[PDB]
Amino acid sequence: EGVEVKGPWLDDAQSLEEVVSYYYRIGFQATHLGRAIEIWRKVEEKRERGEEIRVFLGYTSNIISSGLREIIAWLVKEKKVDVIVTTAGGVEEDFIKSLKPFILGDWDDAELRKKGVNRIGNIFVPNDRYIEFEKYMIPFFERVLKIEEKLSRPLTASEFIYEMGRYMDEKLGKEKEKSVIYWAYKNNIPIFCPAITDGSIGDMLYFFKEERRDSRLIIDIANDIVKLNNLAITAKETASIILGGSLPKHAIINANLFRGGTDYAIYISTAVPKADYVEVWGDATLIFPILVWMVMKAR
Amino acid sequence: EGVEVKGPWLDDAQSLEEVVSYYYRIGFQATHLGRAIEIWRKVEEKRERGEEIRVFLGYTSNIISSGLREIIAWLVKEKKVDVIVTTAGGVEEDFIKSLKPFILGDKGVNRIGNIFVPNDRYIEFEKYMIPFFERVLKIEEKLSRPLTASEFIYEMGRYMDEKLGKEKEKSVIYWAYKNNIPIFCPAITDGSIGDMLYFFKEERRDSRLIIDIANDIVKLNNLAITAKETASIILGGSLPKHAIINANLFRGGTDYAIYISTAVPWDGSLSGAPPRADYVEVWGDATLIFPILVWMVMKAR
Amino acid sequence: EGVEVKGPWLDDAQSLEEVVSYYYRIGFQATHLGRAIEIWRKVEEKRERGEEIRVFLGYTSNIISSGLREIIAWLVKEKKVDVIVTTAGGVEEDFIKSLKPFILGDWAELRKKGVNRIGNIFVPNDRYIEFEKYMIPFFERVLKIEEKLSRPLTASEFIYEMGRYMDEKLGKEKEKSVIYWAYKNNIPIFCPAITDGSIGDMLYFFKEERRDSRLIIDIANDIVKLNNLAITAKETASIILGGSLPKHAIINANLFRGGTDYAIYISTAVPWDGSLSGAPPREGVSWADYVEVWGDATLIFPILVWMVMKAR
Amino acid sequence: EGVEVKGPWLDDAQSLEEVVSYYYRIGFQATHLGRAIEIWRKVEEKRERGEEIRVFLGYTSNIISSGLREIIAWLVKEKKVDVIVTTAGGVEEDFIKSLKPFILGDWEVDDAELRKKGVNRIGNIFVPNDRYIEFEKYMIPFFERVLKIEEKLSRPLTASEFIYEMGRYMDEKLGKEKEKSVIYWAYKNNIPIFCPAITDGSIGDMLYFFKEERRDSRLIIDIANDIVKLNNLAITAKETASIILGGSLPKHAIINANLFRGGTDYAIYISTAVPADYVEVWGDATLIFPILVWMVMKAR
Ligand SMILES: NC(=O)c1ccc[n+]([C@@H]2O[C@H](COP(=O)([O-])OP(=O)(O)OC[C@H]3O[C@@H](n4cnc5c(N)ncnc54)[C@H](O)[C@@H]3O)[C@@H](O)[C@H]2O)c1
Ligand SMILES: NC(=O)c1ccc[n+]([C@@H]2O[C@H](COP(=O)([O-])OP(=O)(O)OC[C@H]3O[C@@H](n4cnc5c(N)ncnc54)[C@H](O)[C@@H]3O)[C@@H](O)[C@H]2O)c1
Repeated sequence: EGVEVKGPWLDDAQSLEEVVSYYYRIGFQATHLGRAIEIWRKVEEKRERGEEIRVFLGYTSNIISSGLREIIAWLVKEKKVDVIVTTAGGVEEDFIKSLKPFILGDWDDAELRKKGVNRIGNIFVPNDRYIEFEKYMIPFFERVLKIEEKLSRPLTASEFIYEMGRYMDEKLGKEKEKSVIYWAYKNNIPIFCPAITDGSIGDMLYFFKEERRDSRLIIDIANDIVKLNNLAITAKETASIILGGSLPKHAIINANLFRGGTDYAIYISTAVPKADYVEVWGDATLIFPILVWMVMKAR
Repeated sequence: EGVEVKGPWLDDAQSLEEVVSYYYRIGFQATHLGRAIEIWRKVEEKRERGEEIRVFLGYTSNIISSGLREIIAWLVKEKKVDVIVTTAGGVEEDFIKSLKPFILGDKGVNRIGNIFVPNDRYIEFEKYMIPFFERVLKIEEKLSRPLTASEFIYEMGRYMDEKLGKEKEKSVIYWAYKNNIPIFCPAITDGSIGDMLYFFKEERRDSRLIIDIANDIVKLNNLAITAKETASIILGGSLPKHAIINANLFRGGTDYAIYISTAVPWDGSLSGAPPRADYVEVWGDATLIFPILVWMVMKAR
Repeated sequence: EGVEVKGPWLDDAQSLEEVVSYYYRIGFQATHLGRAIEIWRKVEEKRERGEEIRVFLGYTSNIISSGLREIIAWLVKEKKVDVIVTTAGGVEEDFIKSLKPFILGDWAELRKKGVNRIGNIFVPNDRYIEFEKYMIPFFERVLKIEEKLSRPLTASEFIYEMGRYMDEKLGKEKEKSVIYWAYKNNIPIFCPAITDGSIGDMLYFFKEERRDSRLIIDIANDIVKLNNLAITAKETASIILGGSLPKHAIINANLFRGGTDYAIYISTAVPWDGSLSGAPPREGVSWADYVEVWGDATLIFPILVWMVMKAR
Repeated sequence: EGVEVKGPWLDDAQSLEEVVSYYYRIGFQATHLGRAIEIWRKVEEKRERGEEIRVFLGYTSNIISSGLREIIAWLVKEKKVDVIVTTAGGVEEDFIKSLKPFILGDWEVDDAELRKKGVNRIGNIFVPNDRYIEFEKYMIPFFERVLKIEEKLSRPLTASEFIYEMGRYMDEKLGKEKEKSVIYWAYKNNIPIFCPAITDGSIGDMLYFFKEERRDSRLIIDIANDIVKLNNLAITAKETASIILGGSLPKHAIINANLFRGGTDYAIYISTAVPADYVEVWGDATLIFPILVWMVMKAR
């Protein structure tokens, strides 16, 4: 006799946490979210007992476009993860949100182009967000170039993003305290982004280089692979928490290839594709807040 | 809308419900679940002031295969919905679960995703269905007319009441019979009930046990027409989503709609058709979405 | 070793059929379509040599809404399938298309204009008004037949009589109709929820205006009918477009014989097991002629049918 | 009120091409594929009559894993596209396939047995381990050549120059099999291949061993100067067309490069991700793309 499939009886359940504790028994994806909760509960309890599991967190730009950005930022502030891989949008949107917020719209594209509003699903980014971002990135580019001139070597993408967090601390106010990039800098959590020029930052850098005839500002990706892979190899155990697919999933999986794979994995994805590995199929905005709370906060 | 996109800061949030209270301003599907909570809350307060809103609840068999069955039954027990349309699996698996439970999976075992239904579940179901068929035929001879599918399912709850003990009180069919909530299922013979009916008819050379579907369209369509307002809560696609939407065309459309499904429209399908500030679709597995939605509507404050 | 993954070289490929003959070694869903072509070619050749394989064809309403309607009708005309299971829309829209065509639109004020939208397909309201002029006399014939026999028709008998009605009342248009050719060629069409659509809508009006409770459509006796068709066959094959009731009914019927002997499933629904998984078309079977092709049938099915039936 | 929804009648239709010529009026995704055929025929016919339309081709690694690799290579050989954006897998699997083919993973093998045998599984496609050993045989000397070029120029190569040099290297060291390679024909036809995350894959894995064992930090792959090259190719064009298979970095990069000019002038997207010179065909590109290319480029 195996585990009985049963949902919560709502006359007896006393909290939403209690409802969610039944998810491992509900079946389908609820069962997967239930398994994810208690895979991460091990890793977190094991970490708090001084056991070394290096936690790799990967996400695509939609994660940062959404309100999950604040949950990611908290995870980094509280040192719940050790290594981040994301996309160009995952970096720049975290910075931009520290300047002006994104706005909830509705999933009239011709009107949006006329009004200069960038739409991400049902989330709107007005044009002045990118102008404000340029005001900060152009001086950041000059600083990166001077650092490279002083070092006589290019910065890697992760060093670039590390320097971004240092730059955020110097130039921004209280808004930086909900920033992933800021807390990664403060807690020395590297952020890898092998395609950091594929977005607004790259567009900024295009104008900087076109205006100033610069070819000396270099972003290297060859030396980050050593840094990322070594972080997986030198760990006694690794865990993978990957939201979405694309470059971050592939990079984290590929990095853990060398040590024979990650030792624990939680995948959350809408892309149709032991007890220590699970994928939850669904939108991370629905799933991730419940997962984090049940692992980090639930009593 | 125009609200700033923002997630909860977990240094401040006190409970999971407060976390979920941010969903409307999180973006993507979280925003859709946030709007679904607002919609059903609005309908549920209006019902509690005595405002007539006829709630049509539709779901496919996978909902009943999952632990959501207990949540559906509670919603039926507490009269949160007025009309049910489901599929054959949605009916017969609710009965079967009141005899033996489904087993969580990764020898004659029926697998539904990661859910196991061992063969003795259906063997036990037949021990109840064969006498029930005899009762249905005896009813139809007494009435000199066939039972419609909803009448057949109502009679199935009465039979559950007489023949079963405690475990019927987690059952959707039982509570629908107890509360006189009609369950429509115009393809009731599509699964296990059909299989044993097949055995029943071969065994007794019977062609007199008739299940009519022509008269339930009057019953279901009139339930949509006669109400002042209707609300449509639909899990999945297929026959139930189509029947509830089709029934509500006779009144010009439902007044509130919450659809939860994993299907998409680009195959052109009903299951993927969109819900048309009182209409919303949440894309995802209902076993993840529905318990959050019901709790925040029926028990959050 | 094994089959080398390889696409056609377009300096050498002479025809689209030659391009498609590479699909089995292209990988992903293209490999599955290649396997589906091989499976149905096998079934069709065995049938043409006199071996008995009862072919079950299932499809959802969308198949008939789309231009696949003409391809299904040709399959039924040529008796490439023996049994059909569909939904209410799959029946009624085939009849309607014999009266007035569906119109190509785009994927929302159509409601005041009285235009029903199915994806990027438009059905103007006069299609249903015209359909009603035919259904009301048909309902009256159905009632007379049921009074004559003192028994109700099943859905399959109802649909068979619909085809006889089309033969009597229509001209050349019926020659593109699934319902006409199924009646004409003695191919049963099962539809266990035939009231869930426009037929049921007009039956509601017919029942309301006449205060009728006597027009009965039975579903309990077709399951004997449908299940015996699967049991008595020496072999069966299941070609199923989409999900819902038709997929479940054909698989459920074939449970009684230990599962179908050949299966080709085409659906946009992502099975739990995987889009590339073996298991999806292997369900309900108890024993390598099983394949699922993931995608829109309007893309896949015309290629499959041509390569199986017409490519030389 | 418009076009009548109608499929082909198989008593009349004489060819598969004739069957596919009904796709525009079949509805759903068939209609989108018919529209994609019309759009690309328009682009191609304009190009054949001298009109400047810069064609950006984007695809993810699954495209090159599959048999579509031969079709992409033909498009590049015949100069049907002007700019390529792909991923690391899209680059390195094209090179590997010129060494040893990929194998159809037709049977059911559990991944534990696959890993014992050293077989990498990509969907239903198998890459046996000796493919990567043979790849390393060629990539280590290529790394050494790249470093010498960098020392010679006193500057790093960008990713697109790296891939261009990969094509030159293929032409020097490989035989007839290179004639079915995207990288080779892009080099011969001076078609740039952009890949802003070229180290996230097998090339990156071998560079790791190269750098780790040689304590090298001098071999650089720059991406800052490629965004200039790519964006200029879109801004300097009179008109642009985008043909994008799948999502990920290539789709984002091509859309981003066309942002400055108000977007591409024609777009054909083919993807499985759930979202009149612009169309998306929802489905597997291995099903759709061979039909689209034949009907655009060869159906007469
Ligand atoms: N036009 C209409 O959709 C229409 C009209 C009248 C009646 N109805 C009624 O709607 C009810 C429910 O719809 P249904 O059962 O016909 O199917 P459905 O619309 O519920 O679709 C079921 C599944 O079929 C698959 N599918 C749909 N289109 C596909 C395609 N082009 N290619 C591949 N797979 C595809 C998908 O997995 C989908 O989830 C039925 O009772 C039917 O009679 C529908
Ligand atoms: N569970 C079983 O194995 C079983 C048993 C007996 C009978 N049946 C019969 O199976 C037939 C066909 O199945 P059906 O009509 O119940 O549904 P279906 O298989 O037609 O599913 C239709 C749609 O439901 C949606 N869906 C499925 N699971 C979902 C989930 N967890 N959350 C959200 N959306 C979800 C999908 O988008 C899908 O396209 C019915 O006639 C039923 O009686 C099923």
